[PDB]
Amino acid sequence: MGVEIETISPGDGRTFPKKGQTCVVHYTGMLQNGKKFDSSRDRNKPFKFRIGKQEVIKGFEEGAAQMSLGQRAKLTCTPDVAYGATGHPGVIPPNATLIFDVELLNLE
Amino acid sequence: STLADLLDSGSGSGLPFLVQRTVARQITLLECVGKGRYGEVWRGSWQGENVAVKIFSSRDEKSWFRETELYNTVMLRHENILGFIASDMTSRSTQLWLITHYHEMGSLYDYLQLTTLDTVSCLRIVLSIASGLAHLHIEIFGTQGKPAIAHRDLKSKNILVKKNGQCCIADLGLAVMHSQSTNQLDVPRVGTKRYMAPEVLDETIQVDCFDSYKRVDIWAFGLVLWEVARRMVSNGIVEDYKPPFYDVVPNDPSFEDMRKVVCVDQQRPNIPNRWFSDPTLTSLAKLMKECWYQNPSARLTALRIKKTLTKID
Repeated sequence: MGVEIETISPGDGRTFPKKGQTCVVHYTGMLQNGKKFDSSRDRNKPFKFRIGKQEVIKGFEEGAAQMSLGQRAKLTCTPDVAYGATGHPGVIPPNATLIFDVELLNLE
Repeated sequence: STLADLLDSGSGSGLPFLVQRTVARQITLLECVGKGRYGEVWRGSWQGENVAVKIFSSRDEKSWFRETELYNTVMLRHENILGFIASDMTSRSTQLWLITHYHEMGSLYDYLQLTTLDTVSCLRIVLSIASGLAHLHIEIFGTQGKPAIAHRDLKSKNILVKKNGQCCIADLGLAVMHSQSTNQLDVPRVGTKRYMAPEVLDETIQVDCFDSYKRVDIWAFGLVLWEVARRMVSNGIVEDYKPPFYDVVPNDPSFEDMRKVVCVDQQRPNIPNRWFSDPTLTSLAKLMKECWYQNPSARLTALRIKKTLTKID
């Protein structure tokens, strides 16, 4: 599925994101070489996206949907569930696998 | 709540990178306000506020790429450079979106067509364009800095009129960047033909010399200056809107058309006699002429034009 999840610290092991819920996360995104490209932590502002509304790359949502409330985890996303062959100009190169350190802060 | 809040820490000009997708998918397209070979520009809405969405034709994928890259790698916020919000790819074949501040007055080209200008507005327009172009052209070092940028397709259609009476420069898809991380310039005759400097038309430009590209922009800016000054009233008199070289080339001119006018015949737009009875238009005519020297090295810098326009005002 191009999304591998490596737990860093557990969540409540009970509350997982459901359709239509707003996921509230902190994330730090890096390329495979470790270079950081985006970080909600650096801006001190949590990122929010609605489950099932396609408001984030497929890999990120798929990984988050497997996390329970309060969990923190490393999501590795292959290009086919991220930005593909084009990438995102000036940020993500072609065929990039991306690593996100994600914390699921809340579900609203 | 508002897009301004979301914009109010890191790098690039617009929304945080992952947030660009989120906002782009939350946008509703309302009406097409522009259509061309570039693709389309639409008015759209995000949570009840207007934004502009440029949807690129597949012929222009490379401009989307370059413009997106520039805005995402350079901090390019400035009153007179079109404000970038986000870029997104969306399968709808994949569509390429560039999302920006919406300006309901449209382009300077359209505005000049059925409006004439008082002195205040003429000066505000041309000063604002100069301010934007100087900001593009100048390299700023340090953590709050930017590389120098040359636009390469400056014209009245690629400038938008803002409600406060200033303009902003848009359409950075052909632009080139110059920094200290100086490899070769990443790029010959790419722009709009009617606005091409002699050295573009005869291909004498040294393609690895950034300065040379700035001087090409200055030629085109002189032409924009002329377009605008024609529409300023003096002593009850004004000229109709015309594009540069309207009297000697056809619509959609060829390279050969332009080369013959600009290089071989050394022609320049004519200054109407009525301008010499007005101190502002007299100063603008002088300024124009100093953007149109055949020798690029003699042309004024954007910053010099800005400072001069600041003293006429």
